[PDB]
Amino acid sequence: RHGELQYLRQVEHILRCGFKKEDRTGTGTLSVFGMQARYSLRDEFPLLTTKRVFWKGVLEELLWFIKGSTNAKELSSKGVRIWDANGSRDFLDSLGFSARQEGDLGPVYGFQWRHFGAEYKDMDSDYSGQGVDQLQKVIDTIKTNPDDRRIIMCAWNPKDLPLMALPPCHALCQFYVVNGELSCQLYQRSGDMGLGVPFNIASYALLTYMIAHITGLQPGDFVHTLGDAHIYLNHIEPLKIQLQREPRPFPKLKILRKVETIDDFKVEDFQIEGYNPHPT
Amino acid sequence: RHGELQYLRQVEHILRCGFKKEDRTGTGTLSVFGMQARYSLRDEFPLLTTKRVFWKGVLEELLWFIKGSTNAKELSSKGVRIWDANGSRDFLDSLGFSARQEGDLGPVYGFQWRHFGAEYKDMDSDYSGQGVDQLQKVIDTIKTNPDDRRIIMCAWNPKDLPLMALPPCHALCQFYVVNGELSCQLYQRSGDMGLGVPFNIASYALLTYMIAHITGLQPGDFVHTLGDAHIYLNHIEPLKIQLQREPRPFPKLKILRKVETIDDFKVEDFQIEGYNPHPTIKM
Repeated sequence: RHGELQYLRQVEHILRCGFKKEDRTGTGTLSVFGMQARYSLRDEFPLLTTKRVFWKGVLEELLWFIKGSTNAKELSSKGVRIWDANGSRDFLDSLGFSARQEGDLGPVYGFQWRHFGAEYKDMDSDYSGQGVDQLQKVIDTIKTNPDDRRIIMCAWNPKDLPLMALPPCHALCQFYVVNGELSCQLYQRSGDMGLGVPFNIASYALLTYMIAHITGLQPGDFVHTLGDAHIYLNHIEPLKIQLQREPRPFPKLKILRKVETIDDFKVEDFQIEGYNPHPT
Repeated sequence: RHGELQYLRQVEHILRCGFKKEDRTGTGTLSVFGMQARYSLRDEFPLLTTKRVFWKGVLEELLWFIKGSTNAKELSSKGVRIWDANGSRDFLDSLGFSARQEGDLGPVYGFQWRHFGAEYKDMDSDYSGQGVDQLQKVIDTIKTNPDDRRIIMCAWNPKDLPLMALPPCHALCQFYVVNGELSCQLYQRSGDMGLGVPFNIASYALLTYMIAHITGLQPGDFVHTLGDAHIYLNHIEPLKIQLQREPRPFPKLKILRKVETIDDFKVEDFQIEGYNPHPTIKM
């Protein structure tokens, strides 16, 4: 009944039934293609508790997407370094982006979310009014037509892929309204169960909370859908131990004032209450 | 157990646990958000048996996507009329597409799959060399880096939605290879369980057979993921009938000759064998 048991059963499923498969560096995983979990957002927030999730990084990363930034340095300056390797001088050069300033990830999530289809130049360019503001369209559609079956934000942009330091793993999400509740489903093409998945779940549940707040709805569910769901071979033992841990009740997420537009959210507007994860 | 039980069980879930939810024309549905099923493609083909599916329409429609057509007349001439309404004069004007000639669906699947990011003009334009050929990119990637986790074809194109007669319900699909077997997952944003979904399952099952044929792999799984999975209220009794039908074993799909490119498949290349469905039900 605790929502985290779905994630733990997913990990066990992969350990038991996954097939060996290599990633881009020729390093091994056990993998299963196609999974789905449902995390309730109703009076709790699914920030996993069997291993600590880096919540500060979740929140700052999302605010960074929302501002449309593609500069890794702009997130790093918040003390969140998770995108710094992908914007490093040597990683960019290895992709043939030698003309790029360091930190310049190319047209990744924030850019596609706010400017889909605009012509990417660099991370300093001013993209005001260019391309499709998918995030605002999502919000305005939820307000005016909550039954709509087309409420989609898609970061996957086949035309821009060669410019990206990484194609998005979070390929698209869809929102859904019924009974005054806003739900969201993510299609995640590639999921590292041990490192990334718990952070991605918290990311999209946060987005859902933020959008429900500004559209006057209550959070419903977050539906997590994976493509390549995998575990690195040198995470199997730490995971088998985490798999013995009983999850603690999920924390609550509180938004500390009335906020009117998605662009107006700041770190201080949020507070996670009663988060008690198991130790390292 | 029989792969079709998954579909029946999704229908049952929706009838029991779905919420009433109105659609575009305010006609009612029972709806659940988020569902997933896995249909084995290993020496069987998931063409539903509890009611007969329009196999001919599956095949022609898919062939029509592959050639990149956006012209509902070009599919109608095969006697498959499922797009004709969406390309009717009346439908097109209702959407404010006055300038557009009849049959011209705008930049829908065919065009996105073969020319994504191209400037659309009309259904008669020559788009050769324009945009991203995602379909060929998928096939070439499968051939050269089967471990790749980015093997995606996306019909959802935010830029082109305003020109489309209908944004795609089949938003994106991903391919996956392990152990010499090709799998496919479809993200389907909206699924009419009674009328649309059995047809949708066979369509993407068939695309996966075809890519597998071209790339020298064997069919693995089709993983069907749904957004708004719904049943129209006037399909509730016909579906209650269907639910009391036992599924008969799934047929096999045969490809009758060596085909080399995805563009070279034709209707005569395919044969469905052992397809013994319960009668039709109208909906």
